[PDB]
Amino acid sequence: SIAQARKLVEQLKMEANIDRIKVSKAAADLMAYCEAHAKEDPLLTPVPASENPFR
Amino acid sequence: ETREREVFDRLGMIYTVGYSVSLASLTVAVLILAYFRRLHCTRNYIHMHLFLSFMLRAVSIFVKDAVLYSGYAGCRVAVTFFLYFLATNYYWILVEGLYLHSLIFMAFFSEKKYLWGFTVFGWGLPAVFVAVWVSVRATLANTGCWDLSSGNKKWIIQVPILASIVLNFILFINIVRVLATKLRETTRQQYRKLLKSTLVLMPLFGVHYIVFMATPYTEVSGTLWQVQMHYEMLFNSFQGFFVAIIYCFCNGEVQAEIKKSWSRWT
Amino acid sequence: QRNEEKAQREANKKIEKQLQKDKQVYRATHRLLLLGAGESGKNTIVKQMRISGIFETKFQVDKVNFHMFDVGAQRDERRKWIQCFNDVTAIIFVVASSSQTNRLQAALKLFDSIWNNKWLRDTSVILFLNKQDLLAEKVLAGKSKIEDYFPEFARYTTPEDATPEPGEDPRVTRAKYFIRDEFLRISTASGDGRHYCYPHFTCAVDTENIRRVFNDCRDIIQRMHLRQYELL
Amino acid sequence: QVQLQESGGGLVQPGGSLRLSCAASGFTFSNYKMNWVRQAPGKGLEWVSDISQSGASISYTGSVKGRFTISRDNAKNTLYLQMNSLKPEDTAVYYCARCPAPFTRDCFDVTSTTYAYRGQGTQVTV
Amino acid sequence: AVAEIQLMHQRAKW
Amino acid sequence: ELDQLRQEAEQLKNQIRDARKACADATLSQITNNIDPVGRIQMRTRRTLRGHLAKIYAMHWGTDSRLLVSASQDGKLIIWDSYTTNKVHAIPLRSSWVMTCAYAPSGNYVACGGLDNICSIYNLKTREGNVRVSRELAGHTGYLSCCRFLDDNQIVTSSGDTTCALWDIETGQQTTTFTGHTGDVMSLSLAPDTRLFVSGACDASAKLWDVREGMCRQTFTGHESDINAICFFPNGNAFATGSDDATCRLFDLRADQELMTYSHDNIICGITSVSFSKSGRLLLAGYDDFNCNVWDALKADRAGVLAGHDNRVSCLGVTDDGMAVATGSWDSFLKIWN
Repeated sequence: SIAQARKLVEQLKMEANIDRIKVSKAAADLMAYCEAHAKEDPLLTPVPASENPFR
Repeated sequence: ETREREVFDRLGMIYTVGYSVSLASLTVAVLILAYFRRLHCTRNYIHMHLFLSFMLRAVSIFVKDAVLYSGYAGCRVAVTFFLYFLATNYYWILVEGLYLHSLIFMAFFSEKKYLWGFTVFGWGLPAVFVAVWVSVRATLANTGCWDLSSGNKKWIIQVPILASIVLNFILFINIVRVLATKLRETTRQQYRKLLKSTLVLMPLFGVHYIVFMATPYTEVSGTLWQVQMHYEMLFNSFQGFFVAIIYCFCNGEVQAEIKKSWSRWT
Repeated sequence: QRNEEKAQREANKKIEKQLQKDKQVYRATHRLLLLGAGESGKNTIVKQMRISGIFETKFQVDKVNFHMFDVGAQRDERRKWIQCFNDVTAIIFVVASSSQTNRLQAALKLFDSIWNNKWLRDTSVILFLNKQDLLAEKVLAGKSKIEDYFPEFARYTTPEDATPEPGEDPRVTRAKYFIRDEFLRISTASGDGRHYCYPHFTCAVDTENIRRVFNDCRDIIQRMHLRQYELL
Repeated sequence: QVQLQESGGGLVQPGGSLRLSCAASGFTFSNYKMNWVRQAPGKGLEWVSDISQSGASISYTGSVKGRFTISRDNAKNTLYLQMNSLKPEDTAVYYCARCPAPFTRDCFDVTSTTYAYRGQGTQVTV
Repeated sequence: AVAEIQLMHQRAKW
Repeated sequence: ELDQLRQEAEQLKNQIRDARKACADATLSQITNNIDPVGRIQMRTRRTLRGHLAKIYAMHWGTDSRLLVSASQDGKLIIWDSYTTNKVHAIPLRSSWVMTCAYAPSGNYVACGGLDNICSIYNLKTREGNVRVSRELAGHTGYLSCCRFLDDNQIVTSSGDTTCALWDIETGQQTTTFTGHTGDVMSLSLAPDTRLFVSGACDASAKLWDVREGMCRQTFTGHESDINAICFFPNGNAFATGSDDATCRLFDLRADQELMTYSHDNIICGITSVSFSKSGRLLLAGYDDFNCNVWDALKADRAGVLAGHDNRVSCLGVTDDGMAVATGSWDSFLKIWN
């Protein structure tokens, strides 16, 4: 149990050492990706029967 | 002697109404069974065959009434088809009993070994003895519409049918026996459920025949003849209706399919 | 492209005939999940029926194939892989009857969790109490004292239908049927008729065992058939 | 993160009474079933008691019936084990365990050696 | 005997 | 000292929680407030793939977006040409208890695993043309719940022994091991660059692992019960998880915290499979209630329902080109959806 606790403490130390960007920045990046790739999404924007391979 | 004419007319009306309702319900039921792909199963295949046999019985009885009661070849083939589509219905009720008996009392059923055998039995043994009767009638009597009876030729079709009434009774009670054991090895609820199972198995196994199975050719004038004819006409005409109600319309799986289809369509 | 379509359809048909044969074989064999603790005598049962992350034992009784799975080399957290065995015909359960301050309580909780699990709520269980000789030895020696590990033993009386074995002491019969009645108290509660249980008093080296599961499996099959006709 | 922090365990004279408490965080307390398990010195994990989602359904292990009482407080998201008539064999580490899924009847694995949603436990010495 | 058949025969005779 | 380590761990957890609270200056709902809702996504079944006998436990699409492998616990891997529904391969398995399948990115191989704790790699392009076990990777001490190829010689697997393992198929030896989960790893997903991968476990947590180094970079918490499925958002800087608490949750790797949650009162059954659409705007989650929901990943509003399965939906897959969805189910049918 001592080794497992030491490993957990080390992992928590490494996790606390990392830096985190602001949530607004990440949300903006996800929104930007969605806007840039919306027109490449047949599921979101249905394809016509000619293009639809499962017609 | 218009009294027997009125009696025959009343019989005609009662089984005409019964067979009309039964044919409508069975057509709806068979369309429902064939439509849903999930329901495709050995039990439902045999039920579809049974429904088809009931439909053919009803339509053949109507055709016989139109051709015969509204000695050429057309009248004779109408009578032959009436007898054949009666015997096929009896043997498909027997096949119902045989398959339900095989699922339980045979330790582990094998579909490929017997399904084609059951189908050919139910559609062909009636065909075999109807063909034998037709050949004997054409060789030895060959008179009229074959509507009239000629000595003991009639039994060639009637005796094999009655046996299917015998055996399918022996099956019925035996199944009603084993369910009891299934209800024993696992009170008011126990016997109530056994009674419910017997009542719902009543129309599929065609047990109501056994009451008047052994009665010989009774004289038309007589209370026994009247009760036998009216009871059998009514029960036989509405047996297809009862079977369709119980095994398609009241079936839990079929109702679930219908409700899911309706919900998804909405 | 029609040549490629023809080749693909030929491959599909050659696959489909083999799938028909494999379906014939698959439907003709019954899958049994054999589950029980390490000292429950389960391995002795496997040895009798015979004479890696899972062990498969194929055996044949009355020309009928059974496929019994002894799930070794797995962790004790069963809540995930147990869901694999929802399509088995029967989960054979082996309980250390005469046995962690309370091992039989843990076995009862395992049976309860199996019974109430939403995927196993349709799968039936065969129940083996595989410590009958040891139970007799313990209760006859007076070392049982079950009325403190299970207080219900202070008031439980043998049910009238519980026929004791010939030459068997009343204490042995009462203890074994008390264990059976605990498992039945779990099983009959919220059973709902969708799945059933078959409590059997077994020894580790009984030759009857391969028969018992048979007479259980067959019964299960029949009930499933009677469930399809809305008879049960 | 699913956290179950217990308190109240400690040395007590035989025949005494002791209230183990369990503070739960990181999940909706009312949706899951709850269980008290114990680990005796040198022994494996032993199931002691459980209480359902609503708190109406209660079960105990045979060895503790009439002595220990389980309860849940949903408004305070806590679990209680009131122990009475304590015995020397009741000395053990007591863990406040949880069922692995909500609205669900099966409580599988609460006594596993490496169970996940189980508290650190408090030691009770009698 | 058989209901439908016996009825048809007696209809025939009469 | 164990008590000192526990105190330090608690302090570190509190510091992590405070850092995450500090970074959460705005919510995704507020950020996506100006984005119009997608409306109702009416998908319909275009193909139904029949042939499996037992419950289908996994599937995986091909990189051509046309062929796909499906594993059923009858002891079969069936490779479907989803366009024509004609089976290409029907591979019988040595062990019938298969819990996962993978299709190689080049299409030359498939993989499967399960209760035998062994990963079997099947070569689809043998000299004779048949399909035989090219490699048998043994060494896990628990059932194999997921496996994903990195290439033709390396495969990452997740097992019920709470650890993941990167295997070198040529030699059969474990190249790397990932430890730190306290419950069984139920799913894994490779990043688009395949340099990191997220694994959700039965500890109600996901972990981001660096394949090159073997260390767990980040641990994401917030789910309440066992996580059954996990997948990256297409940009590689976020991912989604479905759990037994009947809620989906989208996390991001750079804020190290939950972004947003997809839940509904009418849903009480857990999620067995998740998968994003090509743009990531739709999150598709398969449920125990035999349905599969389509969530607006930015508004959390449920945009569609893929009803039509007769039993538990066990596996999902969105094609690499995003044309079609495919859902396997315990009723032994795969359904393709558009």
